[PDB]
Amino acid sequence: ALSKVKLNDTLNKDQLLSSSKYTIQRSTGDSIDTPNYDVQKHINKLCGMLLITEDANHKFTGLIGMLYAMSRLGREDTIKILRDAGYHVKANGVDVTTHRQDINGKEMKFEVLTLASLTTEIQINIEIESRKSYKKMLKEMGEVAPEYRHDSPDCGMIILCIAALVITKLAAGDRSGLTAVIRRANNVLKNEMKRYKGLLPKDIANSFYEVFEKHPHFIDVFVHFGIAQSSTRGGSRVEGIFAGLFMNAYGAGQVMLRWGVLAKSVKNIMLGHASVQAEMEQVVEVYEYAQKLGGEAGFYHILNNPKASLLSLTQFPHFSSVVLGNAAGLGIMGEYRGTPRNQDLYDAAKAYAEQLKENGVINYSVLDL
Amino acid sequence: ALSKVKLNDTLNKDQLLSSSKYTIQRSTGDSIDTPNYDVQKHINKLCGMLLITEDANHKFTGLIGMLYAMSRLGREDTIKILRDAGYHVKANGVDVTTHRQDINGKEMKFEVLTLASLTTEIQINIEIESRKSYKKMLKEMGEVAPEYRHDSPDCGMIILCIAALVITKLAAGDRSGLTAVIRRANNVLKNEMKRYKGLLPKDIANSFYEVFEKHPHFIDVFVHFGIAQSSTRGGSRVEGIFAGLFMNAYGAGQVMLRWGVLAKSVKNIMLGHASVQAEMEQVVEVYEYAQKLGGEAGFYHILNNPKASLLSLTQFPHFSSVVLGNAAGLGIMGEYRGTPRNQDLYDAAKAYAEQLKENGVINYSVLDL
Amino acid sequence: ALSKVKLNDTLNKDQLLSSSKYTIQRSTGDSIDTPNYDVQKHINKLCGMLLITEDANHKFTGLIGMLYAMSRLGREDTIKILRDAGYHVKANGVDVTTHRQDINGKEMKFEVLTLASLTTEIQINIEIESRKSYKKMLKEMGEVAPEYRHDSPDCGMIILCIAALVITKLAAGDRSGLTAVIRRANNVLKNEMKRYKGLLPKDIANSFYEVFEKHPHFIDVFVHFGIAQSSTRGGSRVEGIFAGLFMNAYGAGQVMLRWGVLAKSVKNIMLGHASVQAEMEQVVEVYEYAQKLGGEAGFYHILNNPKASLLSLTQFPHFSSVVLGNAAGLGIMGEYRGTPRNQDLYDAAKAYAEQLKENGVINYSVLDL
Amino acid sequence: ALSKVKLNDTLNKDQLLSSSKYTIQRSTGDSIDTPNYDVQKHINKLCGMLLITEDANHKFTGLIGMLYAMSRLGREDTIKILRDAGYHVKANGVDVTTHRQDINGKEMKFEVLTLASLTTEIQINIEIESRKSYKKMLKEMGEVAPEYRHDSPDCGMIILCIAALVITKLAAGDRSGLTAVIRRANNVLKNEMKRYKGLLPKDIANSFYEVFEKHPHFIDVFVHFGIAQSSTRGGSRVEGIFAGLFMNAYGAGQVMLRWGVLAKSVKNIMLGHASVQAEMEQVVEVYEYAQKLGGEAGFYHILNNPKASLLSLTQFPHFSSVVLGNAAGLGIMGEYRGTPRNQDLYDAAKAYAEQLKENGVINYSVLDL
RNA sequence: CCCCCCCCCCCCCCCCCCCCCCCCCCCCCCCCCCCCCCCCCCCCCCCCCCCCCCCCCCCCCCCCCCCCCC
RNA sequence: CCCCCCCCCCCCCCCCCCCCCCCCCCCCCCCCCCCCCCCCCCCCCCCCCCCCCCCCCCCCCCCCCCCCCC
Repeated sequence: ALSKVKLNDTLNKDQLLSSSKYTIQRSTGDSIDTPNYDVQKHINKLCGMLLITEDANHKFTGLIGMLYAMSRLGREDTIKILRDAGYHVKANGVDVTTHRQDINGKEMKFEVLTLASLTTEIQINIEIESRKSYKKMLKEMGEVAPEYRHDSPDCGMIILCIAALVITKLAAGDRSGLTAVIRRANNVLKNEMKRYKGLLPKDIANSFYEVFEKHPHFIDVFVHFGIAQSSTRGGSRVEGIFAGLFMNAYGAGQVMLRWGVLAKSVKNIMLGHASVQAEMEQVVEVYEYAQKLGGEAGFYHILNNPKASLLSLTQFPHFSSVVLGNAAGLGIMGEYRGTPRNQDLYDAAKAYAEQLKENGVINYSVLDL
Repeated sequence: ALSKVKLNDTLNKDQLLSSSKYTIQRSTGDSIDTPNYDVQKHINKLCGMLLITEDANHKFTGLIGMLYAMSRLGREDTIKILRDAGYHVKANGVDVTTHRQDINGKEMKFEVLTLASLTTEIQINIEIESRKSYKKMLKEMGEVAPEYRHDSPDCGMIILCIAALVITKLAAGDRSGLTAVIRRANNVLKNEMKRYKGLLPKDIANSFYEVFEKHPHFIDVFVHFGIAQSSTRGGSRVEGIFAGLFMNAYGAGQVMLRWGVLAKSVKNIMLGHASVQAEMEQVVEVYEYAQKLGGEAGFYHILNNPKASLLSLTQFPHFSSVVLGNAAGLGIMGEYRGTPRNQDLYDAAKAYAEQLKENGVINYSVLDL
Repeated sequence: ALSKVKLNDTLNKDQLLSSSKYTIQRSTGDSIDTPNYDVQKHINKLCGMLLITEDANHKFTGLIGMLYAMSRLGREDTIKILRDAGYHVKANGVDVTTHRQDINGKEMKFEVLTLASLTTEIQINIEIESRKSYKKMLKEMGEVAPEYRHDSPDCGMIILCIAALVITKLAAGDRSGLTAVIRRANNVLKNEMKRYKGLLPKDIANSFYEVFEKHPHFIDVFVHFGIAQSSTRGGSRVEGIFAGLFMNAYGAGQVMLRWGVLAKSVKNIMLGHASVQAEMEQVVEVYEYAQKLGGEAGFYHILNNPKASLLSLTQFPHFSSVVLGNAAGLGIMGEYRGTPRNQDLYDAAKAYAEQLKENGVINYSVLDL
Repeated sequence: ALSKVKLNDTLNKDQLLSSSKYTIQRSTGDSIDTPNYDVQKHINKLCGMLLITEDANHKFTGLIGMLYAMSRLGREDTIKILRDAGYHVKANGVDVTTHRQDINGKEMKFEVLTLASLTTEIQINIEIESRKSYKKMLKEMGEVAPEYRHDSPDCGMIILCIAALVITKLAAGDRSGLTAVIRRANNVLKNEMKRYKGLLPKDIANSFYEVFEKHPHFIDVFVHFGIAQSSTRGGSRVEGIFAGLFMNAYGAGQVMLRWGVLAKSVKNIMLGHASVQAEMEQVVEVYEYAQKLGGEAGFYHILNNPKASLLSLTQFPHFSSVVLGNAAGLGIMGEYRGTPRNQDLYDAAKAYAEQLKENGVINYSVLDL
């Protein structure tokens, strides 16, 4: 029977990758600092001092946000995440200590952290800039409120909201989503961009881009922190904003699956073409694979999971071209920089999707009605 | 088959969030006072003294109501709630002690509580104001009744009724439901607003708004206290009022689901439009998700649960516009400040819902009858 | 039942027009000459003399061709045709006689016809021109053949072939099909355009246009002559050419019916639009009417039959626009000067018909396959 | 319903042509000789004298064969045929008479016919040539047999066999089938081409071509004579040869119908193409029309019947191209000078028909087997 | 990003039952005859036949993926 | 009372055909036998029986219809 001349390549590749009986273990290189719940207050203080500092220097904001996320997770869970990701990690204990230095010819008390990645001078200078900006702004408006201070419990979570936007745009492969990050961080968080002098979305976004590029394990740590944070029973409104912006990253890098479901929903006719119907077997194969994967598959491209390539639909040029055409016809493709590889099917689907709005729907009374 | 080109994104996101294998643990900052059953009588006395004090100062009423709720729960359950919500809490023991001070040049006996959040001066001044207001009102009417006193066992529960109204309106994101809270606290509790001189709904509502804004864990504590209180076998009539006002908050922030069920019930025709039928698959997805969640989902938006965004229907502009139009046509939309994002479907549904009252119903004898 | 809210207007109009119990009888004005079988040879001689005359004057060729057709029909059938068409006719007997005149100072014998419409001078001058052209061409090539002479039995039928082309293009309402007539008379009849010096398609076509414009009863006579000629058991090859060119006129003025059948055959999707399906009832009404009429309906527009307007499809703007779009997309519309009255449906159908050639066909596996 | 958007143009045209209520009547011009059964022996004698005359002059053989056919039919049936064909005929009586002339200075008795088309000198000279050729051949071989004489009763029927071959090739429109006529008259009738000195196929074929070109009514007369001859109960072997060669002309000019039936029989796949299936409705229309016509339709193109154009299949370019391709692939198209108007379908069908011989047949186990 | 409206609940009437009535009552041990069963003939098998025998390595192309908005 | 609007229609391209091909061809009479058919016994019926039988007139009331608008 010709019906059994078939090969389930996607499922077989998945079974090969999921049934490996040997494991690799990478070496991060530089030692990882693992803060615990103890220093969460101090890291939040540092984030607040960065936020209240106008004309601020955000060169180290990405690392400080990563430290805050790791302190929220806790040392045990951070270590367990790093092992489960397949890393050899030098767990570095983080504890708070005092440092005494004379600036302006006056003895001064600073409370800093033992971070191998972040030197004492940097934290001291962050405090100095924050203090003098606070002095100037207190002079210019008289009395402060808990709104204008580093002691707010959500100062770190605003920085992590910026990180969540960066994560949403990470799947583009470079810093091309920086403009989108800035635009969305101006739409969202506009009250904060009033309230905090140093909340500069572009600088923080660039810092997080840099830290994610240099340390790929921080992407894994941040994704699992975002999943753990989104699994809480509740929280403040800033944590709700972070959860909403983080789940905006679900399915990033897999827009074609959603647009294919959309093209099925609007019932585009060019799904009835000969070549599309030729590829439909493996297309349904891919969709069933995505469903069997389920929730974990939504962050494959952000995490650079090796099995991300199994979810691709560009390996079916005709179906992909029809899907892109339908997306462009419905007016939702935007600046999507993926290009069709069957221009004719793309144009036909685009035209039909455009007439799907002036000419509402097409019946199929043809053929017996 | 084109029927298997589908993705269950809502369910996959829920499974991802519910199957997390790492947890975060937040730090509240300031220490939490955890009163036990021992001081419930004293906290109720404090609430009664606040209530019988005319021209009262309600700056601290929200914290005192929170303390009363936590004392009703007990220290064990309050601590367990705070852990289950994912908080690091400094459990502060609350016990009663005496303080002696000379006011009016006379030695005076006061019995106060060891609360870190509430200083002794504040409790002393509350007692002073209550005592002199009691003296003045006793002078002006001769003899008091158990109706006019702080020893009533429901004085704290009236304050918690005001808190329940504030909770009902918390999902609006700000203090825009203050007018509704005042109106409902005048409709309900009018006998009390006679009986208690200091029962000022606006001041207590503002105090509870402030305490819920500053301490997001108090929202969790109060919601679980309200659920535990509503699980009792019975109580007084004020506790019944509190239970009725608290379950008025169930489903807050999710009005569109109820209005969609309503639009299905009145059988609005614009549910048969092309785009609405395109979105119906994911709409049924969302409704099945809400049902699988069940009872716990009714307080997701009040608690700022991260999975609250999964219940949204505004991600389907056509269905949402039809639902808003049907609600506006039936005359129940009120001042709902959500706006349609398909004006045409909104207007069509509104018009049909309006003719659903003069022109009772429409048969579908068209097509074969 | 809403299914019986229907009116069969086309069929009712046809029954009203076909069941009239009173008749009109028009008056042609000028007397009609009715030649019989006797003078068929002489009229064919006259046509041959016109054909062999180079640089000829074809002012009277249309009338002579009409006389030849009427002589082929016979006087009885010509009279019966004129009565059945509803005309009052002065039947004029045509017989041959001799006329003697002196040209070049020499007595000369001419044999002419008693035609009221055609004077003796005209026939004499036709003979003179033919004779001297024959003399010149005999001088220039030495000896003639039966190919180069007026005695050929098909000289009149060539002129009637030109008349048949003019009839094919008569439905345009004016002399706009003259170029098409000339082009087709050059493609066909090229051997004759060699063989006959005076076979000028444009002059003969203009003469036939003039005679059909002045005498509308000659259109009826010629159409019924063409039907009678095409009902013969056989004939020469020129008669076969005439029959082929005459049946090319069948269905002239009713191209939209054929193009609608074509759009049904290529299964254009825009036949499934809402408005097209609204009009489909009356469209099927018109097609059933055309079929009930049958063969006689193919010459309604040429004859200016009053019931020609009942076969129109432009009374359904959406279906007509779809049909024109399908015709233009398939590349067969040419210079058809009818214009769509629904531009959107026209463009949509044109686009789909164009993709019907690169993208062969579209299956309807959508909806359950 | 879209299924009733249809027009039966072929059948409607046939009904229009078959239901004409007026008739034309052509004039042959020159008078028709109508021999009766009386002079059949003399006309057969003339044909035999032409046949036994070596190096003969066949300028008049076509007319003599026509006279023999008309004498076999009889005067009554010849006249009735000419009327039924729609001709005005001057019936000329043919009778035998004697003419006396002195050749070689000697009185000589000749018995000739009163034929207006054939002068006495021609018959006399035919007899002279036959007599002297007979004398020379009798001298050269001594004694004659009934094989070598003009008195054989089939001498006229051999000439009519040559006429039958010419009729088979008449549908080509010119004298392009002359080579085929000569080849078939050499294959058949080779014993006669031994036996008769003047049986020159090319000269007789040219004479019959000429007479059929000049007198189109002789084609009708000969076709009906051949039908009447083929309706006899029996005859000689030469009459059987004539019947076989005459029914070889049945269906001449309609090869595409037979080749389409053939392409259906060999089950060519390109009959499943989209455009072919578009045209299949009108193709089946044409085939049903041909079957309804039946036997009379086999001589439409030979007789130049006006309804011959209704049997054409070239009005369906795709089906015609597939049919020509299948014919060329099977190796039976020969020098058929009709050309495809869809080269692609022609080539595809030709290729499949070629692989129909090395690769016997193709099953359709594809799709469920 | 999400969200945004309105809304305490309840309210009536109401005991139920009520009579009459013990049940049973007759007749009737069961069985009973005749009959042992079996009975013949018959070892089974018997031939022919080892099996195998050809041809044949397989492979060979192209291809990172992603990119929108929220 | 009813009615009340708008609206001529048409418009393109296109003669058709074209090849090959006589048919047939062998063998063959059929039949063949046997056979008359029938054959017996037998009349049928047979009794009893007239049928019917009573009671019974039927009916009984009320009630014109209609009414608007168009």
